[PDB]
Amino acid sequence: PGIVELPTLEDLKVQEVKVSSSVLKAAAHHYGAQCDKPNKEFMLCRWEEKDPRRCLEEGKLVNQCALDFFRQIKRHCAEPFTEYWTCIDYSGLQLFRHCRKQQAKFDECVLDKLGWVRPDLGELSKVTKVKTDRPLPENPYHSRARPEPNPEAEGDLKPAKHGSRLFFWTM
Amino acid sequence: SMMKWNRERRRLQIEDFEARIALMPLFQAEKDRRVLQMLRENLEEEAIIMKDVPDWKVGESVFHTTRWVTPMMGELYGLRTNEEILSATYGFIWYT
Amino acid sequence: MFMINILSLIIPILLAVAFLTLVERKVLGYMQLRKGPNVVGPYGLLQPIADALKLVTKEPLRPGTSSISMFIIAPILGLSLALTMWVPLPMPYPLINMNLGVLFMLAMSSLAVYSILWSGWASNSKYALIGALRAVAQTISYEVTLAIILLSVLLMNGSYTLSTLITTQEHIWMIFTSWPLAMMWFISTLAETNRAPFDLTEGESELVSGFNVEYAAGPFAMFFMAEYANIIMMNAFTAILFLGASHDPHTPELYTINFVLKTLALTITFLWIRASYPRFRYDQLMHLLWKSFLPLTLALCMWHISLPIMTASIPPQS
Amino acid sequence: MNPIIYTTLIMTVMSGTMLVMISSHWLLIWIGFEMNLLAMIPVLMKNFNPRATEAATKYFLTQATASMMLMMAIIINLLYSGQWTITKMFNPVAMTMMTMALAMKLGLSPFHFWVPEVTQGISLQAGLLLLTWQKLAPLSVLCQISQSINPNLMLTMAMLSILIGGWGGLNQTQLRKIMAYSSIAHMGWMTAVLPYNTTMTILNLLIYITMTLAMFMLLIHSSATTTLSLSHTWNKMPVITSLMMVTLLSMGGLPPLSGFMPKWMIIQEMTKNESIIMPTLMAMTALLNLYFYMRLAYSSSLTMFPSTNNMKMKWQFEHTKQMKLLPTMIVLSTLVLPMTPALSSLN
Amino acid sequence: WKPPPWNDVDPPKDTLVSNLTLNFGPQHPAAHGVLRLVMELSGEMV
Amino acid sequence: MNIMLTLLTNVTLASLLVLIAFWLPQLNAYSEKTSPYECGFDPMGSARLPFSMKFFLVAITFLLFDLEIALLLPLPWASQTNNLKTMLTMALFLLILLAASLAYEWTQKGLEWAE
Amino acid sequence: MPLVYMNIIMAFAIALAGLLMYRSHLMSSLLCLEGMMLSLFIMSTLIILNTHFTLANMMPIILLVFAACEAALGLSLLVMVSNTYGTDYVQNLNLLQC
Amino acid sequence: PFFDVQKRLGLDLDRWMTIQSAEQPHKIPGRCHAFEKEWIECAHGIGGIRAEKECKIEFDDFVECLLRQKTMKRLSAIKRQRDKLIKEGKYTPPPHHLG
Amino acid sequence: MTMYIAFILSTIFVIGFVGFSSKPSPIYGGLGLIVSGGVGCGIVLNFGGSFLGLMVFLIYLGGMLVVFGYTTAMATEMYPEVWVSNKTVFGAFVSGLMMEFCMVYYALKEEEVEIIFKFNGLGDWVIYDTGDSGFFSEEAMGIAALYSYGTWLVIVTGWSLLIGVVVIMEITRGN
Amino acid sequence: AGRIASFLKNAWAKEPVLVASFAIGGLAIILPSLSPYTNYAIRINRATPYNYPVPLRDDGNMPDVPSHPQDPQGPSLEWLKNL
Ligand SMILES: COC1=C(OC)C(=O)C(C/C=C(\C)CC/C=C(\C)CC/C=C(/C)CC/C=C(/C)CC/C=C(\C)CC/C=C(\C)CC/C=C(\C)CC/C=C(\C)CC/C=C(\C)CCC=C(C)C)=C(C)C1=O
Repeated sequence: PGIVELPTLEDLKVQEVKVSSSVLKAAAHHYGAQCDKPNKEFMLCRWEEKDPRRCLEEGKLVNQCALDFFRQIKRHCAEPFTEYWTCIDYSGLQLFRHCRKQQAKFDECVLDKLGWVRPDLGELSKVTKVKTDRPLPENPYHSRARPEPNPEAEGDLKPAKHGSRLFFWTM
Repeated sequence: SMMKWNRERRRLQIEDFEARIALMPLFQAEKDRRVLQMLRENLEEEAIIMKDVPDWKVGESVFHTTRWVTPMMGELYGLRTNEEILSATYGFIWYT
Repeated sequence: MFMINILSLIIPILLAVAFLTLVERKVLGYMQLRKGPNVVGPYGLLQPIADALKLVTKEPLRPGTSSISMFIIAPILGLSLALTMWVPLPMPYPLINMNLGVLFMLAMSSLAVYSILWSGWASNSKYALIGALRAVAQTISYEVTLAIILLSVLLMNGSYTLSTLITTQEHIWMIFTSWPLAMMWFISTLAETNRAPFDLTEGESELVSGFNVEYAAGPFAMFFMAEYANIIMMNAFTAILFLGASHDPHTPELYTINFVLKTLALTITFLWIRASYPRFRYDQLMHLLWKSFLPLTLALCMWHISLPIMTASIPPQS
Repeated sequence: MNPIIYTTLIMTVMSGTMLVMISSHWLLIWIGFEMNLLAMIPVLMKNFNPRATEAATKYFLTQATASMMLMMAIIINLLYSGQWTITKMFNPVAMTMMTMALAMKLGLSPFHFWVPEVTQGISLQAGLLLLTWQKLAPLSVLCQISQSINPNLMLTMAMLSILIGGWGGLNQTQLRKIMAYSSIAHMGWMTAVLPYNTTMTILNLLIYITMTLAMFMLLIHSSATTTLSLSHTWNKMPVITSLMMVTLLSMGGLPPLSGFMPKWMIIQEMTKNESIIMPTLMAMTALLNLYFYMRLAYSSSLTMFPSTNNMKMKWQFEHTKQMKLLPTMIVLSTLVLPMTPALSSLN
Repeated sequence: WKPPPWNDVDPPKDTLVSNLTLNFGPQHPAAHGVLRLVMELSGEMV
Repeated sequence: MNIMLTLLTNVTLASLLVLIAFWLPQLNAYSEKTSPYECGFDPMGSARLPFSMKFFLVAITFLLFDLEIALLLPLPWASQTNNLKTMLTMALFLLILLAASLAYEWTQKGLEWAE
Repeated sequence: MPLVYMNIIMAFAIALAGLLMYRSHLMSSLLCLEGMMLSLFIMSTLIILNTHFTLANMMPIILLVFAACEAALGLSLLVMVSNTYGTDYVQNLNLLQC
Repeated sequence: PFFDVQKRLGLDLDRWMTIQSAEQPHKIPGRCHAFEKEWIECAHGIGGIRAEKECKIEFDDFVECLLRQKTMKRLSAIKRQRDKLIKEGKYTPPPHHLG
Repeated sequence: MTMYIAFILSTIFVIGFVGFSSKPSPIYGGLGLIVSGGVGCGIVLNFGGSFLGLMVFLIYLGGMLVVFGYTTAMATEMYPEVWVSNKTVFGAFVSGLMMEFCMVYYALKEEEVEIIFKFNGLGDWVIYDTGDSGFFSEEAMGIAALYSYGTWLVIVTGWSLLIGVVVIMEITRGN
Repeated sequence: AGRIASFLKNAWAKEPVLVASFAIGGLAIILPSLSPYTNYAIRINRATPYNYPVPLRDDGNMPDVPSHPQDPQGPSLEWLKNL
């Protein structure tokens, strides 16, 4: 009952960021604060449009901004970061609780070499606002025309004509 | 002692979850590309696999709606390898 | 590298029960001023092997009134259930990291009683049916307290995952916060495994048999090795749940050494009480649980639902 | 059974039925049936006679099977619709499974060989509670789902009930047995009009409730269970059996007694739906119901029967029990025809 | 087909108590070794 | 995979031990070695006739009580809610009726074992 | 509607058939009664898990709560019929034929 | 409901589980949340008689999403035709669907 | 071979279902139910229902234990029946095995079965859905909401079970 | 007092378990309302971010909603650190 407009494979050929889960888990808080703007815009497109096929470009901006975050970390604090994510990776559950000392090296490194401050607790969980210039999708669900309401019940009530009108019951 | 330690664990879990929220945009961003890539690969192969059929117009949306329906996992990995199927459907359940 | 792991569990387990029978008599004897086996090998270090080898070479025989099929499968049920139950135990890192490990052990441990009466019913003996009917209501009534005690303690866990007990009692032993529940937990473990304040399942004084009524060399060995394995675990489960230990993520050997020591100490206590108390009569052991354990069981449950809320100490779900 | 437990046991039955008539979720409706069954089985075997045990037993297997089939038919409806609300069933197999699932609770078609002897074995008190209260819940479900009902199946359910109920009653002496078949006869009458106008079966339910109530607590006062035992009541209580005539005539639908109001009003509604052959049929086969009513009427006080000399001191003593609404129930069960248009209150 | 009972109670059927009976020896270790102790029990109460 | 391999290995290990149990020790048996054991003297004929025990009432309440523990099992994940007041009231409510059922079962003979 | 749905639906049919063919045992009859409960519980679990009807995951639990409740009722009824009539074959309770 | 006490008494007893798009715990949406959301918003107050004829495609999309009856049928035809074509030897799967 | 254990597990579920539905001796019926019950727990586990799978495992095992605990109590036959024993149970048994084995043959050889409903054989792995679950299992949070979203269900279930203990004593008391 | 004290002492002698269980059962209900940390337990559970804090479109006139996670405006849970 129609077609499916799958995007061009070329559109799905953006740079694919390559870091292991522990590397991302180590960056976490610092990544969230210094890369929120493209992140929030992309997901707002995801929630509003409800269609990734309409939000690839916003996904691309996330990858580019993710690269710049990781490009800066190698240029300045490659060693302490390499020490940190290795310490996270050893744990089977990847807990920050066991690598406080390596974290202490990492955050002070980016603080005095890249001007980054670790967000406080719950700060990364706040609800943010963005100024995306795309229009709000009028019909995100592509809803069909809503049915017309049934004839409204109104008018005044008067005594039933000739009573019950059932057999020999005059009234 | 249990009261204090449990509160500390709650604070740790908040930090754990906040860490998770940070990288959700990337995982969502990449996964949609992978899903669209998998569907696109399926569509091209479906066109090649059926060209002499009576009428199998490529990629007809069964649902009447024009909005995107979250795809079946079957239609994603359907023609892929056997190992891909098992690691996808019974991957998390079987990982003990 | 998984078959090696499994066979690195099955062989040590069967060898643990193997020499538990030696540390039984050699402990039982010393507590009754005897000396225990010290003839077969030095200090009796070869007696169970002599016992085991005999119990796989002396004539086995199915009873003339037996039910062959159910008679044979019951030892299969007992042994496989005992071995499969050690699987999610979180010795540093558990062999199988079940998300609901606690519920798993409850379910299968509730299954290890189908062996005892399938053996009893198929044996077609008057002492067999008596012992079978004694045991079933014994275990299930003791199972109601088993389920609630586990739940009340695990309310501070936040989940049923066995690995999280390591994290939960990281600074403080769990028994210091749930010692009233610890006492009934130990008693129930004494009751599910049928040790001897409530060994009425065997009932040797009044029922001569009942663990293994006409069961012979092979099947008797199973029904023994299937309950002595439960002895070691039900104290390993008690050790992991109540008496935690320090676990360095880099050197798990320290935790395994500590974990083994707690199981060894607990197992000795199982042997220790076994030779210090008389036998509970059937109505008494049922009265003790339905009329004294359960009222305290529910009351301490309600305490442990409310306790995290009043103290704002709800544990993390993850 | 201690009095306090009996009350709470009854309240659970009324709550179970009430849960059925107020819930909008299919699981809760099933729960209301389950609570109704659970609280009723002890009520049947209140006196612990040998008969009551299997009487209560035959209740249990029949209704548990009905409850399980009802649960299954709910599940398929969820599978094909994803809905729990009581609106309609979107799988024809799901509906065609519930009709019998509810029928055995009602006891209409050959899913009825439980009704006679379950009434027989149990006491007269629970017999009244069985044949009147236990039918509001299954009928309430049918009224709500009345839209998506296969008319061919539902009509055949009722037609079979009228025929068997009338035919079976002709060969019964135990008063409880004749009441069960008579109740089965009224089962078809209420359910026949179900697809067309749900207001009508509510009216027939209300009239049938008064008929069965007034008839039963007259039997309680007479303290009789067989036709012969009832016969002697003319010697002791003449007014009770004389009143029993009018209720028996009303129960047979002989107008202008109130029992005609369902049979009359129902026939008018279905002829509006071009159903003519079938309405003529139950008009015909309601007569066999009338037969064993008149035979009961003949045997009670229309012809005074041989008495027993042990009745002298029986006349010396009056009933201490205090049936209430019995003077009221007879009035609604006999003369409400002039107030027939009141069915619109239900509508 | 016989008439139903007048009090709606049938006469009690044949007695169905078997009262399992065993010999508690002489092999039994706690039966002093020489007792052929036979007991009648009401199922479990002797 | 991992769970079923462990389940398989246990039953093969148990079954192999049975196989060497009934085959390695050879048999010299007769009809008197297969006779049921009754502490010596001949059995009177039993072990399958109705052996009516007394704890049937409390045996079946265990089934009822085992359903209570099923209902209150999800408590560890129930505490992770935003409306603990309702959760606490309902959680104690199930415990109260569980206690109430036991108490009423207690008072009317109940746990007492029939003679 | 894959084949697992066929297996448990066809299973429930044999539970229905098994119940409706009482041969010689009330206890075996009650077995088929609780048998029905498996397929209903299992099918219900498959439905609300496949559809991610998370709030409806309680429905299989509430089925089980009212499941054993009937099971207790059946055996309790089976207690007296076997107690006062000796056995549990469903043929000796025909005194209510008249 | 036969006697709608929930509407009159103004409280909720089971109007929280009867549909898949209600307030699920922690806002966990169901599979066919959007499909049923359109269907309910389609036929709201229109009556069952009008709903079964007007809001028909919305129900069909929703019922299909529930079971994937046609979509799985489409996949079944793809695999069967691919199987015979591969078995005969006309064409072989491309290297992306091998590893 | 590990293609999809759903059918294999459900098949043993049916064969075990066939068993006790053929009316064996009640004790052997418990075994026939238990294998179906155990493998049924396996089916739900494979579908993601980890808690519910072990849930039916624990409750039923206790449920059926008191079932055949009762059969040997007062429902035992002085000469118990078996899977072979009487030709009726033999006939009822073998009928079930040949029946189910016919449907699966009818199932796996065209994949377009149309008995009652529609049943097409394509693999139960297909109906699975792509998507994460965050840091919580969906099933566990669903049954956890019983104390927050299902306060009405708790009341009716709790009251019914409390009444369940009242009826059980009242029925079994007698005299 | 005399009636109650005699009853409690007598029950404390014959059935220590029941009077015990009724105690903790009694306390398990009435303190949770009295204790002031119950609101903290609600706040801790509410503050836990299982789902994403989905951004809301900024059309202006939303002073309280922050534009960056490090912004001062918004729900701050420094009390958890102190607690
Ligand atoms: C009342 O109270 C009572 C008690 O208490 C409450 C009691 O206690 C007791 C008990 C009484 C006493 C303690 C008194 C004294 C009595 C005794 C000590 C009795 C002693 C009894 C024994 C049984 C002796 C136990 C001693 C020993 C030493 C046991 C030693 C064990 C062994 C020899 C075996 C160990 C295990 C082995 C070798 C396993 C080997 C496994 C393998 C090689 C691998 C197997 C698996 C595979 C290959 C997997 C791969 C295969 C595949 C996949 C096959 C696939 C096939 C296909 C077809 C597909 C009583 C009576 C009692 O009245």
